[PDB]
Amino acid sequence: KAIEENNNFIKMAKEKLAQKMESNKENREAHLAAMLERLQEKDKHAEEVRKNKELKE
Amino acid sequence: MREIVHIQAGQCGNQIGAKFWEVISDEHGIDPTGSYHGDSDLQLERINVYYNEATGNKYVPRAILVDLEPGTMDSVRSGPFGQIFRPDNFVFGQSGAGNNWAKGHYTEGAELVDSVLDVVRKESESCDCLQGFQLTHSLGGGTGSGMGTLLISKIREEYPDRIMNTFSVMPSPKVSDTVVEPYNATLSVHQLVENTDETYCIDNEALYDICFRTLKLTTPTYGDLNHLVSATMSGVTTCLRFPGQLNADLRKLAVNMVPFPRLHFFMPGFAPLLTVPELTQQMFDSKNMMAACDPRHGRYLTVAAIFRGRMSMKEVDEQMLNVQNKNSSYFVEWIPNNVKTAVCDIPPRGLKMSATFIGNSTAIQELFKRISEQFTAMFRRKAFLHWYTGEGMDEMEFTEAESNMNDLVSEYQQYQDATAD
Amino acid sequence: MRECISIHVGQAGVQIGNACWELYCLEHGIQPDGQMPSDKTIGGGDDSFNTFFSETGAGKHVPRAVFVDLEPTVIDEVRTGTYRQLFHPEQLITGKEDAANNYARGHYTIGKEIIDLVLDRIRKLADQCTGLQGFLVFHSFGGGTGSGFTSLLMERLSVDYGKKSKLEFSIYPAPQVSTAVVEPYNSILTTHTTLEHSDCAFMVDNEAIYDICRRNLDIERPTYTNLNRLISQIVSSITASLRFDGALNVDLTEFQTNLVPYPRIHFPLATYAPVISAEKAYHEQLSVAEITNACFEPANQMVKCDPRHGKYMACCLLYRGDVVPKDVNAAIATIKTKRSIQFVDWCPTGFKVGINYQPPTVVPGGDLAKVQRAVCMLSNTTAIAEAWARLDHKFDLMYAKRAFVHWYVGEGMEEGEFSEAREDMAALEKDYEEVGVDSV
Ligand SMILES: Nc1nc2c(ncn2[C@@H]2O[C@H](COP(=O)(O)OP(=O)(O)OP(=O)(O)O)[C@@H](O)[C@H]2O)c(=O)[nH]1
Ligand SMILES: Nc1nc2c(ncn2[C@@H]2O[C@H](COP(=O)(O)OP(=O)(O)OP(=O)(O)O)[C@@H](O)[C@H]2O)c(=O)[nH]1
Ligand SMILES: CC(C)(C)c1[nH]cnc1/C=c1\[nH]c(=O)/c(=C/c2ccccc2)[nH]c1=O
Ligand SMILES: [Ca+2]
Ligand SMILES: [Mg+2]
Ligand SMILES: [Mg+2]
Repeated sequence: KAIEENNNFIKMAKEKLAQKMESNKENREAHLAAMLERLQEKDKHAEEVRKNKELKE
Repeated sequence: MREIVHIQAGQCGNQIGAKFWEVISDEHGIDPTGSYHGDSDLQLERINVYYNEATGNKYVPRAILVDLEPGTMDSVRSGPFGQIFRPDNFVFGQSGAGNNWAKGHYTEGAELVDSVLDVVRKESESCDCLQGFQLTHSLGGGTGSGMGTLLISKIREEYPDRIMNTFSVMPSPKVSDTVVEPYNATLSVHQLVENTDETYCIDNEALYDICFRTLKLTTPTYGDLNHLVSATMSGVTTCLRFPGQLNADLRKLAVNMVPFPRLHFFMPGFAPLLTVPELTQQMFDSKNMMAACDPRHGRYLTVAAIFRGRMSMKEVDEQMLNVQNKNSSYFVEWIPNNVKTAVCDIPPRGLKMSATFIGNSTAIQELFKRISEQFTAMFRRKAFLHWYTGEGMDEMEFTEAESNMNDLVSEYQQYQDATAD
Repeated sequence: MRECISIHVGQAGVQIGNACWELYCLEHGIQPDGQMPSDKTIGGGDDSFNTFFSETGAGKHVPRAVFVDLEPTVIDEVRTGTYRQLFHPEQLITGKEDAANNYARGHYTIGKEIIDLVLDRIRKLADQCTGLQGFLVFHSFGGGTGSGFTSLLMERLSVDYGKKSKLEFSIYPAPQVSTAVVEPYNSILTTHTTLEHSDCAFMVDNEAIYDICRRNLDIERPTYTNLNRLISQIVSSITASLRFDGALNVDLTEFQTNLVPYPRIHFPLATYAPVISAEKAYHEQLSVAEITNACFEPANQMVKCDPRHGKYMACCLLYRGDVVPKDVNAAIATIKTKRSIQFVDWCPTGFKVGINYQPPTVVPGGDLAKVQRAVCMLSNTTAIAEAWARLDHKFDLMYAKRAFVHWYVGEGMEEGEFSEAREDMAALEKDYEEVGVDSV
């Protein structure tokens, strides 16, 4: 029982840690993915502005 | 985190940049060629933040000098520290902008932007550990206002995890009487709220009022205004340019100063324009604010104070406690211990003791409302839109810029009205 | 054997490590180069000082320690400082970019890039040991590395070393010396995530040490140098049981049995005496009774709280120097009748004593007077929850408005982690309340 419970604690610490570190990498990547997608939406808007100058001449 | 990459854009940006580099080169013991001639080891300890070490012990600025108008290239190169700059880092266009934001941001500045990005990448790649970027510019012009904000958004794409800082010069009718400046500022603010980590509101109205009323000059030139800005910029970069026991970089300080991402517009201040209690009362006074807003019309979210000179630190601790006690209502109760202080041994040239002030006050809305009033005076009668709508823009984008700045003011007000219980 | 590996995380941990290791060296007669002339057995040994120092075949006595930080400038000063020869380069581990006063960067973003290296270097020290007892983790609550990297490290050390003991020396934040507005967050986060992985934690309140340096040592504006030297004296009193040979010397693990009545109630209040200047010490010998009485004066505590308005679950007295049991017993009998020492009904009221004959040492050019005798009291009092309360209140004021929370969320953290941490602290406060309540 002393071994079982010491292993249980090592087990669940390892699983809790891996679940957090993965969940964090999902979040931080989804945060940076949104930030770049807003910046790429500006490049698409600046392509419409530069077309509406040429298509008004 | 050590190396910062400086970028100066437009006439305003390049001249305040030039002055910035004159003062810190003097402080660090760098002569116009770029050799070390000082005495203290503290001058070289964090020299790498703003300078590259070339062959023959040559210290060269990490500066990128940018404009659509040539001629500004000559004035910087002819100036006192014109030789020290890197020749390839000069990236100058052809036909200028003529105080037009859509020229700087969407069309003519967009053609020059990739040639600037080359110099940024070349400087950034050589950095052992790049911390971030500082942009000196005005928001009333065309190039620094528009191409400066395009650079911000383009630098963000390739360096999303680096700090982006701006010394953004706010336009005022008392200094410059160009009529479309309220359009330029409002379009820039729409970019700055989204894409910068912290922005210093160096306001030309406050700099005029200081120069007129305090310094006694009847009609001040741009040279007089810049004496104050170079004193400010030297002050707010002291924490990065010298140690001592403080261990701070652009991110640490942005973390302690910016409690909400959009609310990153600070109120600078300097003193004197002397004893420690006088300094401390002077820097918190509205007359010494480089932004034209009254602290007492709102509340401080956070404050950073930075003293310079030989002085009793016990006395500085007592005096900073004194003003927080005496002015308790003007600091939000729901962020404990939000006023922080550093002391630097090395004073600036001329003064034995100085203090520099950085404040994230909800009163900054007084600056944004003033611009918003000047903006809406023109926009509601569709005046001067042919400058912008000709270059390709839509009225929708003009409405969005107004609405974003009105939201910014609404949010500053929300947290000013917020209470603990 | 019974080896003890110290791990020093962040600026506060590293700089406290320097104070501690400089101080141990002087206590054990170890030179800056690592030589120990009085040590006749070259290359190894089973002596008491070998619990903290391994020996090389060249006679070098090397700290069983690792210095970790996520930026180079603090550890660079050990690499180039007086004791540069004392540490192997592999014991001193630095990153390039710090955690920026952000728990998230220390635990996840920057911290995950160096964590495997750090554990590998701890493993080389562990394999030097014939009977490893445990770890002593020095770190701040407030720093991003101090809070975030420590938590990560403690989590991993529980995986790799099971239930092998892990002690903390945690630096609790104070506005006088701190420059970080987000410390309340970092503190609550690290305290929450480490709680299951620490067996005992000695908190040190910077304000408590700041006031002691001002009041007792007459230092107008105490620096970290002033605080760390005092802290190292307290740390030395607590580790002296492991590092020295003694007939009346009680082991630290034996005090721990008395100090930790339940796993979560593992935060002893430390109190040290005498802290006195050289001027005041001259023609002023302080008896056993005077320094023992000084332990119950709350101005001498390492954490600002009031034991008199709380309840005791343990009281341990760690004496060092010219001290004999007779005097200690007399002094205790005097204190019992004269002072506010109320125990809970489920504990026995007897004070537990340990004595080390090796007297306390001072660092040359210090502020402390060299004294013949000294004492450190380790008590388990419900009063220490006040420190949790003050810090939990600062957290709530900011978190209600989500102030600064975007910085943590930007680096990958969820709001769930904040409230989960605060609820654990709410429970911790409730636990300290419950243990004080009388039985039925
Ligand atoms: N404080 C200060 N303000 C300046 C300085 N030079 C220009 N300004 C202000 O900057 C605003 C105009 O922007 P400029 O920087 O001249 O224009 P630009 O960004 O170079 O754009 P273009 O002129 O179109 O190339 C006005 O409000 C001026 O008062 C200076 O040296 N100091
Ligand atoms: N007692 C003591 N406290 C310190 C020392 N250095 C820093 N602190 C305190 O520790 C807290 C700040 O954390 P640091 O340890 O400096 O930061 P860090 O752990 O290096 O983490 P980052 O710098 O954010 O990556 C504040 O409360 C400081 O006052 C020291 O030498 N002694
Ligand atoms: C403790 C102290 C005074 C160092 C502090 N705490 C939070 N902020 C600061 C100061 C600053 N904070 C900043 O964010 C800052 C910005 C900066 C520095 C250099 C270049 C551009 C911006 N400059 C500062 O001096
Ligand atoms: Ca030996
Ligand atoms: Mg121009
Ligand atoms: Mg640090």
